[PDB]
Amino acid sequence: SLPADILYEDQQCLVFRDVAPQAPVHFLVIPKKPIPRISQAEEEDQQLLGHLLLVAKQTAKAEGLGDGYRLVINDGKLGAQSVYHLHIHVLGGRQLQWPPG
Amino acid sequence: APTIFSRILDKSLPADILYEDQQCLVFRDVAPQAPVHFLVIPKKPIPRISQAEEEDQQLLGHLLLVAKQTAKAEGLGDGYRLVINDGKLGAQSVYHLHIHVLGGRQLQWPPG
Ligand SMILES: Nc1ncnc2c1ncn2[C@@H]1O[C@H](CO)[C@@H](O)[C@H]1O
Ligand SMILES: [Cl-]
Repeated sequence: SLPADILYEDQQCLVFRDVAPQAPVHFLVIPKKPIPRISQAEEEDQQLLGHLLLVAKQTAKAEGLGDGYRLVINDGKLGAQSVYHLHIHVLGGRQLQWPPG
Repeated sequence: APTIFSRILDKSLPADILYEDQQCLVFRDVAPQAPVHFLVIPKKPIPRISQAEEEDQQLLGHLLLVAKQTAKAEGLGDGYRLVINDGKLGAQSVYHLHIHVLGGRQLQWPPG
């Protein structure tokens, strides 16, 4: 993993490639505020959460995902959350299946 | 009207509604992929997340907070998954923005 694997950074968030990718494009959007899980976000996080989704879709465009993609947020053990910090997964570059896990 | 979600919003198609306010509507998915499977949609007919814009920032955050609030109400304390599909490769199918909330079983990886 190299510095260029950070695709985007601002005062609110970091975007970086997943080193265990599940699709030809697979990156991760995280807040800099250490919200551990989406179930523990609060009303004060409204604007931040909206920003994370906008950054996810902006980065998807930058990564050439013009034919579609999937955003995923995992909560807790049943969601298969792998790190207790909020992550938005963005997957693209192949046909995504249904159900989504 | 662009999609069947327009009928859910105007109540001409009866749906199992879990939450409603002036910005969004939450209802059960009629082809559920998990023991709990519901959709959070804006009343503003944004067709796809790739077509959301900066003016939608507040709305988008609100949709996520409503998703997690409703997940709690539905008893998803041991975990759940939120999914937003964009376009054909995302398997979106209905072109009105919606967040899937799935819980009540172990979710697998990869997520499709
Ligand atoms: N009339 C409906 N009521 C609730 N969910 C629906 C309806 N039509 C489609 N969906 C769901 O919306 C998603 C996009 O097609 C799928 O999960 C699908 O089952
Ligand atoms: Cl995760």
